[PDB]
Amino acid sequence: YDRKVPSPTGEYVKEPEWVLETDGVNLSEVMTVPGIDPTRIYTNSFIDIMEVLGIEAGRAALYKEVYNVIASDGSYVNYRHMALLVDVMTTQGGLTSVTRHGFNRSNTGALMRCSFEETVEILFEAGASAELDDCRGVSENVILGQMAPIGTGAFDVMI
Amino acid sequence: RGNLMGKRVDFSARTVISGDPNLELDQVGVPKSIAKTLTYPEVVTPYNIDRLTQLVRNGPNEHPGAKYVIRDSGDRIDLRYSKRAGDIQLQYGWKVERHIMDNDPVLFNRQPSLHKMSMMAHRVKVIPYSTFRLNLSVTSPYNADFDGDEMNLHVPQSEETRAELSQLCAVPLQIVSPQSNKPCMGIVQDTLCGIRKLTLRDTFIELDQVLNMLYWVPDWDGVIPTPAIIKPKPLWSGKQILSVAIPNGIHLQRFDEGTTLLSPKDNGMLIIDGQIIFGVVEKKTVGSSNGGLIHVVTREKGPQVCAKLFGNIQKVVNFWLLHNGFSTGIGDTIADGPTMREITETIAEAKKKVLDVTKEAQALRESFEDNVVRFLNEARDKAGRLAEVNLKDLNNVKQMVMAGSKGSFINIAQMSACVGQQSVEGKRIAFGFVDRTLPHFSKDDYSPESKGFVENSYLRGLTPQEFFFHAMGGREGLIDTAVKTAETGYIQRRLVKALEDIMVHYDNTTRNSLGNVIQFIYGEDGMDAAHIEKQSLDTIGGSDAAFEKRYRVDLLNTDHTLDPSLLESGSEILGDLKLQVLLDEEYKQLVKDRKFLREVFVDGEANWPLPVNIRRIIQNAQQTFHIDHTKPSDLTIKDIVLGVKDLQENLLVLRGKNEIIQNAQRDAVTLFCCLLRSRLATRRVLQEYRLTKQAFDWVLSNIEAQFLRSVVHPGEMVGVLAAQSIGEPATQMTLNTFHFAGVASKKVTSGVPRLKEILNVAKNMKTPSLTVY
Amino acid sequence: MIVPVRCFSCGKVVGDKWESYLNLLQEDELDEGTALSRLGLKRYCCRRMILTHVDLIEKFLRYNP
Amino acid sequence: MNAPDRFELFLLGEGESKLKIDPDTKAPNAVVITFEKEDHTLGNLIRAELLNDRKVLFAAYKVEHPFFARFKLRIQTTEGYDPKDALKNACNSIINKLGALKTNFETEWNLQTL
Amino acid sequence: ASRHGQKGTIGITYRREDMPFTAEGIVPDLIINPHAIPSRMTVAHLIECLLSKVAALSGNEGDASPFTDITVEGISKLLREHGYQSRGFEVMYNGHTGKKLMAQIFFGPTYYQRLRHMVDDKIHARARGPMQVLTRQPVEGRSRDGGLRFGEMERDCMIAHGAASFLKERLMEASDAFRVHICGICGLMTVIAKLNHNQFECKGCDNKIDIYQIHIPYAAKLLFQELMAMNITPRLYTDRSRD
Amino acid sequence: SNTLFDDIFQVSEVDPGRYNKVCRIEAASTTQDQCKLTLDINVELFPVAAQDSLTVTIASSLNTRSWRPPQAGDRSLADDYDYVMYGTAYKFEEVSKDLIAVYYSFGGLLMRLEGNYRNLNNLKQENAYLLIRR
Amino acid sequence: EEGPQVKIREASKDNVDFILSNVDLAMANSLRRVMIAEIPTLAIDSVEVETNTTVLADEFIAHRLGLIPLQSMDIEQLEYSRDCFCEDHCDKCSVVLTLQAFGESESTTNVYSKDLVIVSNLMGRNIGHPIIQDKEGNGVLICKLRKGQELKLTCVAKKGIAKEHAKWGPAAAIEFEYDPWNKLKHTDYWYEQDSAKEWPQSKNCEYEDPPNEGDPFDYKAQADTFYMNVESVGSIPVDQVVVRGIDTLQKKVASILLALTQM
Amino acid sequence: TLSHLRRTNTPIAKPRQLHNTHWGLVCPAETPEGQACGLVKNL
Amino acid sequence: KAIPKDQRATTPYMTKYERARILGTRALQISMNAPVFVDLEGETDPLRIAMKELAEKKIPLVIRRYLPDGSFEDWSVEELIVD
Amino acid sequence: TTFTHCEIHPSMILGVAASIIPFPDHNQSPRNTYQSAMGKQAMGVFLTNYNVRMDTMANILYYPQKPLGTTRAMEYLKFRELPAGQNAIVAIACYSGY
RNA sequence: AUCGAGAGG
Ligand SMILES: Nc1ncnc2c1ncn2[C@@H]1O[C@H](COP(=O)(O)OP(=O)(O)OP(=O)(O)O)[C@@H](O)[C@H]1O
Ligand SMILES: [Mg+2]
Ligand SMILES: [Zn+2]
Ligand SMILES: [Zn+2]
Ligand SMILES: [Zn+2]
Repeated sequence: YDRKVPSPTGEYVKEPEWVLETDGVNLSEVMTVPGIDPTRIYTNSFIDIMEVLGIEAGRAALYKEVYNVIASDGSYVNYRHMALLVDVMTTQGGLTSVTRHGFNRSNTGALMRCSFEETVEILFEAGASAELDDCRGVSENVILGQMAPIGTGAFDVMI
Repeated sequence: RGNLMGKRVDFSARTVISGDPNLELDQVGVPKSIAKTLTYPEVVTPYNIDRLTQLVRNGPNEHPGAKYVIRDSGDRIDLRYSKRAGDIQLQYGWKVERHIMDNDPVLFNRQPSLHKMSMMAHRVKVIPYSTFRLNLSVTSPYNADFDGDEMNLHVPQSEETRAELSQLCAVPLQIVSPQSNKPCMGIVQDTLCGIRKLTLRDTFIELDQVLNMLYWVPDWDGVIPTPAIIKPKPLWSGKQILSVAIPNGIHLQRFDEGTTLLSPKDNGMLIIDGQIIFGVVEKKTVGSSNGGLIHVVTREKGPQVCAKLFGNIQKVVNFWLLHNGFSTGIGDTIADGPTMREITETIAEAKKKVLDVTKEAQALRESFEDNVVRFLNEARDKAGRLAEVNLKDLNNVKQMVMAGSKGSFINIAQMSACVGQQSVEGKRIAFGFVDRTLPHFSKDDYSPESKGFVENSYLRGLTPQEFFFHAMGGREGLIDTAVKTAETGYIQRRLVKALEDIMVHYDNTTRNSLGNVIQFIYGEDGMDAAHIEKQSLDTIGGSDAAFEKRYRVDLLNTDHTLDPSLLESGSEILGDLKLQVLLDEEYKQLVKDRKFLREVFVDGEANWPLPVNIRRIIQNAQQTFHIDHTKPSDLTIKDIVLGVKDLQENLLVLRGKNEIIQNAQRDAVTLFCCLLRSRLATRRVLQEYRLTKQAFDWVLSNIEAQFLRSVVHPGEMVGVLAAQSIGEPATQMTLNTFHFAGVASKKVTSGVPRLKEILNVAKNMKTPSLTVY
Repeated sequence: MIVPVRCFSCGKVVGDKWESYLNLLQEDELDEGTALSRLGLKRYCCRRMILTHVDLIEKFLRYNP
Repeated sequence: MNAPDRFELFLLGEGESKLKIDPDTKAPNAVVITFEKEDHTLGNLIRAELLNDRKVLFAAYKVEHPFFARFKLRIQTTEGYDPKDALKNACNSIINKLGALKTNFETEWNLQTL
Repeated sequence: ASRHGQKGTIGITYRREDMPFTAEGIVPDLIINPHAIPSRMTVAHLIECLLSKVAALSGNEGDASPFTDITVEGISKLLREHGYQSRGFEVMYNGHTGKKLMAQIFFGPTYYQRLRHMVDDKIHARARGPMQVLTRQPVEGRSRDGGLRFGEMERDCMIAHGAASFLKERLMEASDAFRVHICGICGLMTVIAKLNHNQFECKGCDNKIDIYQIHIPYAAKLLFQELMAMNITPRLYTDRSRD
Repeated sequence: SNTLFDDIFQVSEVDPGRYNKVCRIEAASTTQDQCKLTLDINVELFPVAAQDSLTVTIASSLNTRSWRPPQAGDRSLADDYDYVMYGTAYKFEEVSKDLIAVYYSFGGLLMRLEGNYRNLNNLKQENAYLLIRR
Repeated sequence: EEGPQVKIREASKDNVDFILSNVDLAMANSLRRVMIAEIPTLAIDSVEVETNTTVLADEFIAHRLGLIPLQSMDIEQLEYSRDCFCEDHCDKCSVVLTLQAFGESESTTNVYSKDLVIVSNLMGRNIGHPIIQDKEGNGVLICKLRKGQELKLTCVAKKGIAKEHAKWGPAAAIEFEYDPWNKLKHTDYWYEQDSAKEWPQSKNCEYEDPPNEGDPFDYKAQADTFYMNVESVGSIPVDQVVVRGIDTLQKKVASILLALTQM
Repeated sequence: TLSHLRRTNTPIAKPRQLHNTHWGLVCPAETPEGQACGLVKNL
Repeated sequence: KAIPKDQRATTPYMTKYERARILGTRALQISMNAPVFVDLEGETDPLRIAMKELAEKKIPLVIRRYLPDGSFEDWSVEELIVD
Repeated sequence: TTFTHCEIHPSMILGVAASIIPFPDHNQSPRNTYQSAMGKQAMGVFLTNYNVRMDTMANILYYPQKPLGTTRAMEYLKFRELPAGQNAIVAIACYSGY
């Protein structure tokens, strides 16, 4: 590979380096092999980055993997959207999948969670557990036909 | 999911759409029959008694009229059965459901609604045809054609709702997209193919046509420009009268590989004070480009101005193309004889090269088909390039490629040189039979012709084997349009439902519906995604000596000394230890910024998206306040150094007397401060940009004002915007691929199933890999 | 169906040149091009009107009602 | 269904005038005249003769929409020259030229008799 | 549409005077955009047009069988003999000013087909027509004078714009919007609202004082009634107990 | 209102690059040593060959408002010349210690002039009437 | 005379090939547009079907009848339906025709435009006659009848112009050309290897001197000579077609002048 | 009418593909595109 | 509860959502025969009078910006800066 | 040299709807599929006895015309006797932007 | 109403 290294005169020079790539991940064992750089090893398996380096490094690896797919052809998407997507998947301390198993099992009101998947099971569980819905979400205000706390409706106008 | 989250609504219409160059960007042509069906309940006021009662007496038959008169009690007086005159005189507080009239905000939509630009507020214009006529520039956000497409129209039924439609969902307000911080609307089709032919050095226009074109500009001020050529014959260049459409005060400089002040090949672009100095206007300038004319006129001035600019350009260019013409025929695909044999050779040797490769084959693995497929693709591309280069400038398909209106290089290659290699599911044609692809080939045959290489072009015609191989390759382009579209719509639905409740609150933090803090400031800087441009940080790159010569000023030694010609007091600057103390602290700050930026950006990339464009403000200050370079400046060193420091304390993103919010503010506007110090250094403001005191104050005021406009507005539904901006490129990237029918695009075959892994945090990766250094 | 009267492209009458066209084709044994030129149809917009026409009326005339 | 009547291309309305003359404030001594139930047949012809007048500084016509049979003609003349007089002179010149062409064609056809 | 997937719709119908014409008076029956072909790569359209021009002029019948030895160079050598440009281009004049066009227009006969899709059979508009009996929402279908579905994706798009009154109006004023009386204690839709007497009663908790009215979609009311019929209590409360 | 730069140039090269009616000529001043010109010329109206001599004059005025068609009676300026163009200056470069260069754009046709001190009356004004005499 | 000049180089009963001179392009284009569009003609407008046993639809036959060219030499004497104080039918604003056909013969019986019969009073006007140009004497093939099939139609023909419907247009095709050589450079020729050998030389090139070889471009020259060839469907004679086109253009200009004077 | 009389339906990706063995037995071009692409064939 | 007039830590600039909601509410109120506080002159469209009132800062409404914890800040329309 | 069979004609691999396309080998395959889909929606004379059948939604073109460019397979498909289109005069031009 | 088919972007 070619790496842009700052030359002693201050310029950036594409110096060449030898980089090894394996078929299979054993990060927790390869990282301790002498002769390699432990601070630059990388994996496309962001799950193994979290289990060895932490949730924050898992967040960085998740963003890198998302970027390598969204912006591979040459397409460009602003950093804010991918950053928010990666943050939502990681604010709970682990990789929260975008699936009925991962993000639909939160403390959110049952009316928002029943509109995505497993509607009747979610409603049954809410009834059994006597869950109280605060009606602060968007789906909850859509079902009730009220002005949701969305932009232009996220505030009150008095006289 | 079928009756509550999505319902069927009243006051809606659906009709086939068609184009109309004589309609404004924000206008939509409503058929008269539809306008007489959809209605809006207008409350009678002292300011509209006469008009409302005249509409009532018109009845529900004549188009300007009404269909009902709702009273205060709630009873409705139908104007088709019951009486509609006499004591029908309206009283205050009554409602009169009128017909839709001109200049009415109406929501206008096309399915699928993959992003917020697929649903925008238009302005009604009653028309005499059953078609939703619309502007040709607004078709890009809708992804709309006029070959059978139908669209939906929703009518607001209140006064608050009309205001919401006309102040948030209006078409001019949606010109610049928050997805890729670039315009989503630009000049398209004919107008893009004429804009370059009108703006060639070879185009001249006589007086009679210039008068008509000038009259076709609705905002023309009535002043005939002086012709470019005067004595032998009065002739106006195309750039002269096209610049009438460009608003005054717009500056835009573009320099391509071949662009010079003289731009021999008319490369790049230079617009000074709304006048095209040089350069052919094409997709890079007047299209949906990152830093083109639309972005400058939208960011500067106003979106409405930009909306007017769309129509002003379109009318002139369409009138010019009406009296010029443009066609396409067989002879546009025929290549020169001597340039055809070369193409054949360009194929033949490559084919024989593949032969050599198969000799390496004999002595899972793959690494052969992969390399053979790559060689064949490269052969097709080089043959197409050899064909396109030797196509004359008057060739009609070449002009379409040059303008960027439609067509591309691959189209030239396939219609003139060779169709290329046909691949299905990412691999070349497999052996459906035993050891062969078709019964007309012998077994154990691995020649490129035997496995789906189409050596012929569309002009020459495809042989039956190549015809069948092309059909096999092109069927995959229809399967992923009807089968694999559902696998990327589920992705977007999951993304939307995951980020449905995410929004920015009034404390500038991004929170869930439970109040959980997703981000303490949206996007880690709190800036709207539509107010951002790609800008270069000058401190990060370059040599140490170059950086020093750029930003180092020494008032004591001759090594790096300010020229006294630059500054009026530049005679007594020498010495003055206090000024050197004030001047070397900024150099230390620049050095710290250089090392910090090199830490942040390891690869040293300098072009990053930042909110406020500073080069544009410098240019506007230079042109607005006419600056003569042969004159000393008026800026004291204490004003240039302390001006930026004072400005840095006015770039407020977060407000709070505590220390946590103050630290968050310092962290937020940090890289933008590095850019600001890189652009407003003493040497730059004195030598490179010979600014004055008035110009410097104007620049600082504009930077402060524009920075405070880029901060996100609390109430933004960030999560829905982020979810759409991720799945929309994937959904539109698929549902295509019938346009090329055989080319290998891994991102539609192996790209989206990888997104299916990340989103679901797939436990098992199709192909895990470890990279060690 | 019967005979294309006039000419969409221009407006020349070609509805009275069908029986003459058939007689030229059969009785005079001329080919289509010479028969079309001998009928005064110079422009190829008129020429296609008589050249490409299916006289389905005869078939509709073979039913009892 | 929604197609307009085809006699609306050349029949005036109830309170519709053939010419609507409005002064223009963009340039001195300029005027805009809207011709109703007209086409390019009589807009280009008038513009060509207006441009042949040495006391006309600007003359240009346009049809804003092909759906509607009308066109706007802007005329700006030298100070002291009424644009209405310019339009009258152009119309008179067109009439004289057409009469001369009629007489010449009639003479040529009479001589053409075999 | 032609015989090559080159579909389109009529955008305008110019008369014969406004249409461009060639030096011999031929006026096109149809005008198509040059931008249609370079991306669609329908070279067969142009070859068919050239062959049709040659066949019309010569009087023969063009042979367009797929895998034959007929080549564009052979058709061109036949069109030139008739007195036309070998590539089908023809000098056409503008119909408005009568002036020549700097670009010669590809001109010729092409076989076009009319499809079953016409606007008079697609145009629709609804102004509060018939509604369903179950959900009390607008009925489905153009033939039933029904309304268009404001699906979930459209709702998400309206959420992205940050318009909250339009979404509610599309969900309440445009559809459903049936008010229901709610007891202030049990929170269910049990209040026996006897109007014309100004008396509201809630048997089962003897509440005749704490009664409110709420404007909710009829679909929401039917959802709550189905949940009640499934042994679930979706108690709607007006005030907030926990902040 | 008066001339700004009058000189005589001998043309050395005419470049018909990709354009049928426009050619980029390069010329060297006959009288003064360091003065060169690079100008786009409409060949159809004013054909220019190699080794031609052209008198170039910067009128900047012919003695703001809408252009008026020429009429019989007046003489103004540009009556003894053969080719007249009107354009805007857009760049003033410093080539060397004793060299300056001015760039003009006559509607899209670009001109570059170089000199030492003869380019002193040239100011960054749209007033520039390039007059060329055979 | 003084301005425009004409030279009739070919004259037949259906085509006139002439050469206009000393005119601008706008006048010639306006003249040809008027000849195509705004010269009045008589054509069938209202068809009442009393009996139709034929295999053709009533409105099909009505459309075919509307396209039949009818004599319109004295069209100037009739009044428009909109301007006539009359009803759907009259004698000074319309012409009444009657078609009665019966398939008595064993073989197919052809119904021609020759079978149309004028019923109303012409009042001594050379108008309202089906036009016969075929040498066999038969007009346009209206329809065909097998046996026992009957057609009974009453047609009302009214004055109109080609703008309202193309059935009122008596100009089949008006060839219009100018500058056979590309002297004025109003057209940039498309070529592959040579531009002079790939574009056929038009016939009108025999009437102009070739543009020499290296003469300088003449930028002061305009289009003056126009080669026109006017055809006619048959309703109005070709010389009358062109004369009435000029008269109609003059009437339009005079109407604008009169409106200006009245205002 | 002829296409309808010579149609074939597969009651059910790999199945929605033009196999090499469809040469001369099933039309490579004629197939629906209304989510039944490849499943419905024509002789 | 309610943040006092001082210690308010929110943007004094009017967000587009706030501006649109204010314009819509004022337009709806004007159409319901509410006292206009500005000389409306030729304007008749209630949205036009609402815009004219906003330009002169005569709209008597007030925005209650709700923080995530439930507390709110009251910003007068006159007090807010409109750009 | 070991050929065991020969094909009657390579063009006999297409179907009923795809045998109407002229020069289908000079065309992109999705375009051929699109025409095959749209060839069944073209309006023409579906039957000679349309005037005897009481069938819903019968569409009959006034003046069907045989194509000027015909494939050799059209003879067996009876397309020159029951055509479903007309020979328009098409110009490829950016005339007015409509 | 249900069910199913076919068809358009
Ligand atoms: N299965 C589908 N799901 C969602 N949208 C679809 C689907 N099929 C078609 N569309 C819509 O129809 C459009 C496809 O247009 P169309 O089928 O006319 O092809 P095209 O891309 O316009 O190219 P061409 O007109 O040359 O075929 C898309 O933009 C898409 O929005
Ligand atoms: Mg289908
Ligand atoms: Zn014809
Ligand atoms: Zn109760
Ligand atoms: Zn009468």
